[PDB]
Amino acid sequence: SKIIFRLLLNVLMSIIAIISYQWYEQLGIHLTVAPFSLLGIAIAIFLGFRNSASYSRFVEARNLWGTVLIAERTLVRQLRNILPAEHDAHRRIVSYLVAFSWSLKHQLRKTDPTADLRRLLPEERVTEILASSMPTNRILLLAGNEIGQLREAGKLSDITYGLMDNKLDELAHVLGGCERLATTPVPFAYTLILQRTVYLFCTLLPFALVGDLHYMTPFVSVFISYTFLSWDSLAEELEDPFGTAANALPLNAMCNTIERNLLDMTGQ
Amino acid sequence: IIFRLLLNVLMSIIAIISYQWYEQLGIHLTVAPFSLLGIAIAIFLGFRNSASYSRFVEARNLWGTVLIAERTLVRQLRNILPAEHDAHRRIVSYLVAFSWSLKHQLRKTDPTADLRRLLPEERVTEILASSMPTNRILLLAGNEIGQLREAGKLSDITYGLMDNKLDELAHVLGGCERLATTPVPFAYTLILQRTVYLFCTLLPFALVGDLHYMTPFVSVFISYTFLSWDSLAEELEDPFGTAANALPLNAMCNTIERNLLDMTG
Amino acid sequence: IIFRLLLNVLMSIIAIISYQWYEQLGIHLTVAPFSLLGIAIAIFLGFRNSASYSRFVEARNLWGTVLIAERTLVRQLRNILPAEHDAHRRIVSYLVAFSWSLKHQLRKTDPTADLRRLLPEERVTEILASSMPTNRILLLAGNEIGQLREAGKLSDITYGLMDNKLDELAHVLGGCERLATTPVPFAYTLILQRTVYLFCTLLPFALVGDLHYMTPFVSVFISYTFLSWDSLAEELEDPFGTAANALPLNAMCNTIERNLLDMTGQHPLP
Amino acid sequence: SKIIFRLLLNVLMSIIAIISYQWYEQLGIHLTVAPFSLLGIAIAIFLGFRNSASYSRFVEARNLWGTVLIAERTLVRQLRNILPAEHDAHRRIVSYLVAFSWSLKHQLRKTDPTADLRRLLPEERVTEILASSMPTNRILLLAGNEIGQLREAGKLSDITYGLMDNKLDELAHVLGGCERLATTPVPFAYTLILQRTVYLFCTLLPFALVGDLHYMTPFVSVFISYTFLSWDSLAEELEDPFGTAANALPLNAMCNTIERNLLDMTGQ
Amino acid sequence: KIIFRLLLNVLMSIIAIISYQWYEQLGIHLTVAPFSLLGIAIAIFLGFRNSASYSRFVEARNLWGTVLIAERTLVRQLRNILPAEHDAHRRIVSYLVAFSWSLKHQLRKTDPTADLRRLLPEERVTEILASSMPTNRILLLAGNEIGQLREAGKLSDITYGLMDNKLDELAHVLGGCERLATTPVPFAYTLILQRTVYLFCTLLPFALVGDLHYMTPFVSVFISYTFLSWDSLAEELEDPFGTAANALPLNAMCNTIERNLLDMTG
Ligand SMILES: [Zn+2]
Ligand SMILES: [Zn+2]
Ligand SMILES: [Zn+2]
Ligand SMILES: [Zn+2]
Ligand SMILES: [Zn+2]
Ligand SMILES: [Zn+2]
Ligand SMILES: [Zn+2]
Ligand SMILES: [Zn+2]
Ligand SMILES: [Zn+2]
Repeated sequence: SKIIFRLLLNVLMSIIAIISYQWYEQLGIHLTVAPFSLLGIAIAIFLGFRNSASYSRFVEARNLWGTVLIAERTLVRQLRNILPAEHDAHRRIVSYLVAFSWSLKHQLRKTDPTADLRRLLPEERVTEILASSMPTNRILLLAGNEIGQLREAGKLSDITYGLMDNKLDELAHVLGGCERLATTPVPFAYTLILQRTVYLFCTLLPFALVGDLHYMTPFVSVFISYTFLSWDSLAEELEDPFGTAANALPLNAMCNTIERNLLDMTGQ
Repeated sequence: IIFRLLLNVLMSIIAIISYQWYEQLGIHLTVAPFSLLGIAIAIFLGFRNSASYSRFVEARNLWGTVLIAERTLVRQLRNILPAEHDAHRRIVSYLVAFSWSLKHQLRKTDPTADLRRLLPEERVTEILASSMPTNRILLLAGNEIGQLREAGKLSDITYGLMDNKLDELAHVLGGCERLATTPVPFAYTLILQRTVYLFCTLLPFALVGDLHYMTPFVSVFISYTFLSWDSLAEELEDPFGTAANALPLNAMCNTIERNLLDMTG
Repeated sequence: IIFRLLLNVLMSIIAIISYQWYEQLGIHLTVAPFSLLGIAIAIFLGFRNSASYSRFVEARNLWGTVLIAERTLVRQLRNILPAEHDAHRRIVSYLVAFSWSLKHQLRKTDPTADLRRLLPEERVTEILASSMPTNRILLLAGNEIGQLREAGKLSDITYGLMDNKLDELAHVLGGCERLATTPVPFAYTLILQRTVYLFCTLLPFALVGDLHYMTPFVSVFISYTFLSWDSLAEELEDPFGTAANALPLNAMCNTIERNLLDMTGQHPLP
Repeated sequence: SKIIFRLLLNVLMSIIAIISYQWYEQLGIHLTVAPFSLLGIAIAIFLGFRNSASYSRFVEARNLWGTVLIAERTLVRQLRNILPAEHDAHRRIVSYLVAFSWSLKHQLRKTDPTADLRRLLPEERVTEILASSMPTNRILLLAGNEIGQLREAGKLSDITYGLMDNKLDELAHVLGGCERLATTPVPFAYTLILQRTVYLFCTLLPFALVGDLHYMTPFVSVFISYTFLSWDSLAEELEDPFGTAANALPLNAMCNTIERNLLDMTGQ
Repeated sequence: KIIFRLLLNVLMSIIAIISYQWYEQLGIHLTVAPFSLLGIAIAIFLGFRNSASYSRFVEARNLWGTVLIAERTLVRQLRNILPAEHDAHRRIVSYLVAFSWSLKHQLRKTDPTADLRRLLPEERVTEILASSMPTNRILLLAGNEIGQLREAGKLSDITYGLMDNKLDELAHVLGGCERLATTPVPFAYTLILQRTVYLFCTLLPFALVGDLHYMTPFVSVFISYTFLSWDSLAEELEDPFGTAANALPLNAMCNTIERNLLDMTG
């Protein structure tokens, strides 16, 4: 990664620090570790408070997608527990439930849900989902019609309707939550203040080290840079929880984890 | 944007051109007390920086709940009362006015323009004549829900479902007004911001013996770190304000209007 | 409060004048042990300040819920029973009296005058004849909701909607009583106040070795930083007091009163 | 208490450090303070993260006993608004709610609740309570029958039963929480490491302080030891809030405030 | 203290003594200032890691505590609404106990076959085990048992709705217990911190032999053992559903759950 390919830049700066210092006493400039000890601790504190604030954003993103699996489990569970014979209406409500997660992933992955929506639904309902400015929310609205048309039919009482209605709210905070994380990210004034302070601290660190470390400088400076640049790279992976990176959320595999449950909850 | 930190560069350079009075007026300023003082300050600045971010998160979570609540509320009307679009455009218009009137209550601005756009003048005067306009709007939306209670159009259960989502909006109002009135006492932030700069200006006075001519480079680089982690924390304690890293409340109310209006049909 | 640092400059002034003799018993004082000691204090002073702030937030969070619960409860009355405006003015007074007695319960004041202002004396005398007066108000307001259920005006469902709004008010009482009756760091705060005062006074004795006569200039600045972070750290753990304390419940207790009265129509123009 | 001994033992090691200071400079060992700042700060960092772990557990312990206070209030209040005349059932559910608080306090103090059960309940029901595994859970089950025997007879609707039922679950989440705070203690595999890292640092610090401060080490070493030894000893009572510590929860007084409240809602 | 690598920290300390004197050449020197700053920088990051992992341990305990509480209240509501239908009692309890055990086997990745055959008929064990997420098949079967009491007219939908809210408390745990064991913090950080902690502990004695020649092995381990310990706790708290009996005793909680529901009948 860019961390590792720029961890090399301080090694030459350390040897540059070694090969310099010969005109230092003429100019009259000296660089010790005491100001960088103060500065380094101040940076490591701010990097730590920035990392734990980022970790919660990773946890909050993780909890919202975990609730989807919980809500749809119980919703299909309640449909097979209150209306066990309406297995014709089971697979319709399920199909909307499957479309929401995929449309959620494609809405958070900024891709095209057209291909995945036609797989589960007749084309009539796919464009109806695509006709609104928020297709996922149209699915929640569409899921209500399959639940709502059963209310006036006398199959579910108004309480049994409200109890299943209370399971779309758990689903509704997820869409409203995942949409909220990607539009209000951690204020960029944060990562830029740390990467501007970490990189500039890492480059000027060997200039403070060879006055006390002499030739052992490149070994120590890189080990301190590696610690900061790795601790900083953690903040860069927590900011993309819905992306395609090598170490992100496997949302394609998580939509798969949700689909195999509901389909085994009805038929196969 | 900066606190003219260049003045510490002059304060660092002043120590250099004064350093000629080093042993004559008998001054020693070492790094250990300023390291102790500086580490203690960066420790105290770290706990405040995360604390302001938390106030920022609570405001965004409340505004996200607003988008979710009105999302679900307009949805519940479309599943139980599929034909009652005469009451939709009234309940929706009240819900949209709630968001705009809330933002103007937190910005201490005038909500007159946005209310006349969505509601009739006769009821706009009804809203503006009260000491709590948002709760009066939420109260007005309840009348449109209450007039739907009637006797048999919505069951006794079904009213409670919409009542259980108007209170979700009310816990937002009680919080957002609480965040805009419950901050750190404006005498404890003041003692903290003035302590950082006093460490910031006297830091080069102690760094000359160590960093002779390299003093302004480190003094500014430590100034930049301390003055930034403190000045950004001053942007997050008022997420309803006009700061850079503030909540762009204009665009969230705009996103809610485009949501409900796309739900009308 | 302020002269503690003037005592600290004097400790430096004494430290300056009591160090030319600093050889009686062979003794030297360095800054490194006080850096470790000071950094450990800044770690512990930082963790103690965060605990006080949290109880301050819960005091605002619980008192913020007071505004919401009484709003939602009174608003619920104007959407289901808009014509029974006679029962509005009774529940409101209880909700207004609940907040006032809630403020009066935690400040250890006499709620008689504000209860005589808002309630008839028969309910004032019975409430003041109880030790837990606030819990009686929600119970008295609960009968107002129960009598509307027993008469046929509120269904078994709709009663439960308003009962869940008196419970939000009931969870407020038990929490505000919990923060004000068990401020747990009881008597153990002086782990820092006795250490900071002792650290700040012995600091110039360790600083006058490096900073000779310039010691008070730094000595007050490090003492000012620790003792100000300390006086702030114990101002927030009592979010119901006077002086600089940032909770002014009277303006919040009045605002809930003026809100429900403005939600019921108490400013008519003839 | 057991930190004044370590402080008295820490003063004695400093006097040994002075009278041995002349012995170990020939032995061929030298001791500076610089590792002890890193080690002490590393310990001072760990004492801060552990104190936050104990303090959070104490607040949760206090909140559960506040929740018992609130839930039984609402349950007694909900009973006085739906069945206000059923005072034959008032003193029965109140006694169950009161016995619940006491039996829980005896369950966390690991004593025998028989004595307070004969005071509040009929003796035959004391035999029934003691014949179960969890005595507290048997009490709330008894409170449910008094609500349950009122529903099937026609006095409580299916809805109004749930309104009071939703307040016994609030009491049940307390029992499992109070059970979790006790049955699942904070991970104490480090408390012994904190006994071993702090005292060995506190005792060996004056051996490193006698290098710079000659006679002033016992004055300084205690000020560093007392500050270190205080922050750890405070963490030892806050992680055990159901015991008989000086900061512990005075559970005796909480049951009294709960009983005197519920008794004040029943005409006394 | 099972760290055999803490003894490995001692060996370079004597090497540091025999080398400090043998290789001052070419200017390379190791002083204490960079490793003190670096050590504090690590101790800051190790503290933020333990509390983040510690919360993962706490969240794991609450999920199993909610399982204990949820099954309690569900049984409480049934003996207060249907005290006479004890023929149906012996069925639901077995599912909740089978759910409790099957959840522990799902997080421990062990075999629940015997645990289900003790409680359920072979035909229903074949139905549960011949499917994905057997715990959810148990809760779905437990839901079927509640639906038949509404369809029987024995439970109103209101009292049914009172009980339905308790299958979600168990389902939010299952979906929650699935979350803690499947997506922890990325491993690419576990090793870079294990490579940063162990490499810092081994390179410390080369930096300690300044004026600390003979006292080096005593301090290096006391700092390394202290560092190697505070990191090792975060490695047990990050996997609270793992093999470590000192992490979570699911056997002691699943049995404690069994002892309660079985104690309402004997
Ligand atoms: Zn089916
Ligand atoms: Zn419409
Ligand atoms: Zn509310
Ligand atoms: Zn009215
Ligand atoms: Zn409650
Ligand atoms: Zn009574
Ligand atoms: Zn529960
Ligand atoms: Zn039975
Ligand atoms: Zn749920």
